[PDB]
Amino acid sequence: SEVAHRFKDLGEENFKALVLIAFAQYLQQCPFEDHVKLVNEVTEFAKTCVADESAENCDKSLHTLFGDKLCTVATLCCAKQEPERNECFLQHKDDNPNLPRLVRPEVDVMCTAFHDNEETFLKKYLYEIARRHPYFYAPELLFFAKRYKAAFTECCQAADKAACLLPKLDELRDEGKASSAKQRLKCASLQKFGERAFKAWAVARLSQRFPKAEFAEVSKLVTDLTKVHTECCHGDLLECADDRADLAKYICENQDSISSKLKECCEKPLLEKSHCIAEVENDEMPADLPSLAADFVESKDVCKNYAEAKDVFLGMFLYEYARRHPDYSVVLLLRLAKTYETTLEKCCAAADPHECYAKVFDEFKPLVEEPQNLIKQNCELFEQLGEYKFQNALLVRYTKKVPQVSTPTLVEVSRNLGKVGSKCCKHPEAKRMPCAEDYLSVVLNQLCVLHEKTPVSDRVTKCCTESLVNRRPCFSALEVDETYVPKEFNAETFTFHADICTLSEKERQIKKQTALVELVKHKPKATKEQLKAVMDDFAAFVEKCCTCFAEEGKKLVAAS
Ligand SMILES: CN(C)c1cccc2c(S(=O)(=O)N[C@@H](CC(N)=O)C(=O)O)cccc12
Ligand SMILES: CN(C)c1cccc2c(S(=O)(=O)N[C@@H](CC(N)=O)C(=O)O)cccc12
Repeated sequence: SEVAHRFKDLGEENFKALVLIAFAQYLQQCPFEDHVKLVNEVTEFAKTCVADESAENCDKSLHTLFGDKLCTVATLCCAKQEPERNECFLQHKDDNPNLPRLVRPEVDVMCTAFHDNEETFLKKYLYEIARRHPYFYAPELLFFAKRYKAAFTECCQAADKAACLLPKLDELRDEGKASSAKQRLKCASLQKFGERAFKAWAVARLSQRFPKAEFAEVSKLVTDLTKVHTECCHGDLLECADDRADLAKYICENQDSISSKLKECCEKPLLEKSHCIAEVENDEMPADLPSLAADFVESKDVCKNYAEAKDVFLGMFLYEYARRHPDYSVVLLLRLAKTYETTLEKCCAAADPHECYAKVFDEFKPLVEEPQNLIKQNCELFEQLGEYKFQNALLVRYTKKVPQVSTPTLVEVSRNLGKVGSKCCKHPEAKRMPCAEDYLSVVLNQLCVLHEKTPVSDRVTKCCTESLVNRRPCFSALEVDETYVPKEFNAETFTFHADICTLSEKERQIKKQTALVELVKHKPKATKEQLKAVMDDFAAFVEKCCTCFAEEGKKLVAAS
């Protein structure tokens, strides 16, 4: 009995939480009550299987049981069976659920509702998040919940609760988005490009993290990490949590053979331990490391070793180059790896292989400099413009690259792209590239998945599917869509006045930024000067007006 199996391993508290998340991720539009009803009904069944491990259906698989339970309400896929039935659900998860934005009541209410029923208060939290982030790494969602519970347990019992709660809540809201985004990239990678692509990502990443680890150790880590993520992303949340639990147990036992930063991590509670390992900083780089050119360029057995086991061999190259380059982004390491593999592939067939692949590190020169130069440039501009203006610049730049993309998606992505400047430009040259390049992959993957829903730009499709590690370069190369035909003006498409006033400060920029997009979709060929000009005026119509809706706005459309 697979269910009984897992119920024991995870206990009841987690089992309940994990199944609530799975449901809230498969049927994101269903009310809280229904999921609650199904979790309990499901939980009871689990309890009876613990006893008689042969009580009617305790033999069935998790999918079967979860499927049948959801179909008792999903009729608000179910026509299919076991394999097809599950895949169906997976293809219908929605990255952009049009749910009502969540609004936070007065601190007073939250505290009362928390104190009264704590288990309910926390379940609805997990519920709200899971439905909005159908791919959130389940195991980490429990860490946020515990961290969420601590916020209230401490603040609701203090002088100025609000001053205590709000900040801590903000911090969580953000980090949750970051976490959700990182996770979305791992799943996309697994689902769209295959496990080979995720493994490569892992080797490079863990190699940078655990420089001291021997190649076969990392490989061991990579293989399990892959299973964990493969399972969470496919919805096998219980087995994900389990395997994720083992992996942490393992990593802590074998500490010394891995990294010397895993100390602080391995002496705390499961959840906290897991989160700690996953985010552990890189380990100090080994003292005496032979130059790479030794076994990978100069040696004359390259093609032989490549022929025998291209996988392991290339795998080794990645590990070696990565372990000593924590100043490189994972994506740059995968590009280099791809360039090396391509070189051997051709060189090895040639007459004198050695002569052909002897200058491979000169092929790397351009690949390493491109990111550095791009980053150096963009942080300069950033420091000169500030976050807001910098976001505006990217808004214009991106709308010109892919005009078809919907305004809400352009606004969301450009704003996130701007945040990369705030998060990374502060770090020193040394840590900029991992920060920047890896962050840009997460944000451009957001654009790619939101776009995969309703595709309107072949230039976006091509950059998103041609290659995973080259997405950023593909997008950066785009300039302005020359075949794009401008759009006509639509009165209501630039609509507002006073209702925008009650709106927060940020809610206002997101209003001027939305207009800016619309404007460029109208005047593609316009210039940085013009827009920057017509922009200022936009503020005016906000202060003046704040019926001027129609009046002050008429003097706006005219001048526009
Ligand atoms: C604790 N065990 C089980 C782990 C779980 C999830 C990710 C882990 C990672 S990781 O490198 O994938 N860490 C991820 C973050 C994450 N939460 O997945 C990253 O830096 O992109 C390394 C080592 C252990 C991990
Ligand atoms: C760290 N920060 C400042 C950035 C460095 C390099 C590229 C960045 C990009 S990007 O990948 O879109 N790169 C830009 C390059 C340019 N401005 O000419 C683009 O394609 O429009 C977006 C946001 C921040 C970036």
